[PDB]
Amino acid sequence: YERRAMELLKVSKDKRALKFIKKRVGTHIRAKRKREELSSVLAAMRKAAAK
Amino acid sequence: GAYKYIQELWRKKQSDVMRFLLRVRCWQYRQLSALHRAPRPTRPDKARRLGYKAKQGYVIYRIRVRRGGRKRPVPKGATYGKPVHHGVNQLKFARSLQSVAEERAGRHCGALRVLNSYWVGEDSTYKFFEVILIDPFHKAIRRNPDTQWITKPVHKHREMRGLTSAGRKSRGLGKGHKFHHTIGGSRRAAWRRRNTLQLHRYR
Amino acid sequence: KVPPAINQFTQVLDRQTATQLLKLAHKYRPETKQEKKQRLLARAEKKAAKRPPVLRAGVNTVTTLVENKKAQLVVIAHDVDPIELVVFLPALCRKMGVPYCILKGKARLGRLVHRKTCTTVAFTQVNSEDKGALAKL
Amino acid sequence: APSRNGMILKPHFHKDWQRRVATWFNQPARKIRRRKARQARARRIAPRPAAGPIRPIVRCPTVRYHTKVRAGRGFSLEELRVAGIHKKVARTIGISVDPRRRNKSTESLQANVQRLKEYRSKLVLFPRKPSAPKKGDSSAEELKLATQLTGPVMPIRNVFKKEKARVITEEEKNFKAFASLRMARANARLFGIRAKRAKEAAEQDVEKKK
RNA sequence: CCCCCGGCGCGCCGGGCCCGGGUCUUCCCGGAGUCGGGUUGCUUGGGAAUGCAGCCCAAAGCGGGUGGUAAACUCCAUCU
RNA sequence: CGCGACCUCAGAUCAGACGUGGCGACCCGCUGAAUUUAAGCAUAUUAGUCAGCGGAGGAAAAGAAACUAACCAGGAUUCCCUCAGUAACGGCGAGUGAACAGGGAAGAGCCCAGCGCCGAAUCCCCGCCCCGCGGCGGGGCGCGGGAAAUGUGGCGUACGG
Repeated sequence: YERRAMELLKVSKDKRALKFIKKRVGTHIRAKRKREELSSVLAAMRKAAAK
Repeated sequence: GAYKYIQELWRKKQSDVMRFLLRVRCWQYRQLSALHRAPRPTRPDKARRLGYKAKQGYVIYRIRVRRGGRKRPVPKGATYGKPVHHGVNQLKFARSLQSVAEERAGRHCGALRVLNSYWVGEDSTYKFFEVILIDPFHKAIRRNPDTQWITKPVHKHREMRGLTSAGRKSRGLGKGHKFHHTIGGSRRAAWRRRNTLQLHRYR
Repeated sequence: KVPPAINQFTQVLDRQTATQLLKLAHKYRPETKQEKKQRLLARAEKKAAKRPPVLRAGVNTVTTLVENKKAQLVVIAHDVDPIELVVFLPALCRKMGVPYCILKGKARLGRLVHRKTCTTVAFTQVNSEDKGALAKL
Repeated sequence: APSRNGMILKPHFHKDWQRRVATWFNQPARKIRRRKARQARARRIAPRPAAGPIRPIVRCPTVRYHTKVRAGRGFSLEELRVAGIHKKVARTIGISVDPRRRNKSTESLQANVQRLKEYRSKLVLFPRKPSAPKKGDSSAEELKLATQLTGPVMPIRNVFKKEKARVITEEEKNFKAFASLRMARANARLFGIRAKRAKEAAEQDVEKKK
């Protein structure tokens, strides 16, 4: 479900991605907490792709 | 050591390394018998956290427990009563399947004494656990002062009174406002003390 | 499709270099119950009138000193029943820059010590003559 | 069917209460056994007090009793850490400890360490071995003055301060106590909406200029 | 008056026994198909679900649980 | 193909141990009704109650907070008094129905895994010595056998270490 979520991150459908994880992991605070972590590793993938 | 490295791995059940290795043992146990002995713990980090000490006298049994819920044993429904008690199909059991797993091993292996069990694999039709038994009459267990509490006769058949971690979960006892209906010793004890009349001497 | 973090355990070291490394490891074997007994009678007799570098068996000994970067070579067994006990360690020494080799069979690896099985053996330090013997390995 | 007038009774006697009637004929017999065991516990640790270890001064919650003082369960560590006595030593000489307690105030903390200093003054310590007086022991002449203390040792008393007669000031005559209450009852209740209405003033100011 | 029985210390020996507190510097520290969410059934005084379980989803770490009206944000308190 | 480990898994009238079963007044885990009441009755009540099932002990269970509170805060459990027939539940009908605070009786706290540190520094059994031996125990001697590195013993548990 996380690899399905990063596709929503690269198309940046964040309002739908949060709803996607909330129906997966549970309450809003957990779905919030995981969400910024997953764009932080995409940016950690985006920092290596350039150089 | 390396146990903490194993600890955070087993919390990654959805990962491909675990999704593979879980389905191997789940396939492997499903070809075995319903009740048999394993030589060594397949899940060692969860063993020692529950009290498993690798020495002579610690024997573990890996069993399979049928998935699902419980249905009421009555012919064609046969609940000659009110519409409240006609419910026969969607009923659920009180004790957890992990506590039923410690029963079937403890009852059959009545020579040993149950300590703890843990999850090792799941299927749509079965539910596998590895219970950690203990031998009450080996001197390696008898002579260590930390584990001679097992041999006392009140620790016979902890799986029949529910004194295990799986056993303490299903009784619903604990501290707080949420467990008011079991203040005292038991859910039977709370109800008993709440429904007697204290006929004093001078009233 | 075996996942590659455990597929890496059929990708094992060859025949002839396993001979030399165990020959290199047939020189740092641990003190037995006798070689401890013949150690303690030697230190107790000097009571009336420093240790050489030895190996480390078991993952609980190894994974500590790799984090302290004290190891110079790691020997691995490939056929543990809970493969999860080893799976992290090749991907760990890569991040720790510690050279690791995998060996087929834990029993022949279990006879470096006088026990049945050994999952992991470490080379933390060596003798003075045994320096070019590992630097080529 | 009720009579002309009465009350409405809901007597919870619809179960089978007859089977679960616990009568109290043990009470004169229970007090016999209890005091006998209370005397056996007395003579078993005879020089130590029958009341057991000391209980600290404790305030009680739930504002109906928040002006009262109880007997505590045990002295907190921050009550004993500044006392100069380690927690695994105070159990040997009759000081009850429980580590879960806090001291958010200071006046209770200082009053209890006052109670331990005077308890340490009263404490007649035997030697470990009869032939040698150790450094922290009591002297020999105090051993004859060592007997059993009945009753709770250093009993907690909810005493109060006397207030001398004083002349009333002029501000106190102009002091409107009840009018201060309803003004303060407004201030505590309408604190949120006054915090909110203070925020939109700024945005309706900045768009006027910008 | 006579046995039995333990208790209590007192002396002999085989013994294992080197352990504490305070200042400062610097490292370490926690339990997972479980918490939790969904839904169904039972139970509870527990009432937009107290407790128990079955099934699906499935954790996090200045996090988590609780703070008796659902939810969002904001502070706290409070345990682990 | 011979051999040697190991890994699994059998089989013994193998060496030595251990479990069944009875009582069940009191205790613990499940299961679990209906007569009864509501002037009928189906929710409810009866009631987590009898009948059934398991396993105990001379006590059991529970128990050292993922606690109560909202204070100037208390501080494991169990038991009595009070809270109180109260908050609350309920064809809001019938009925049902706790907890905190306070006063008592009692009073008691601690071990692991993990974390690392100790050269596995630990343990069973057989051979032997002494000493007691109707609780087969201690001490020492055995390149005696074995367990254990897929982790024993020591240090150490949230009050910090």
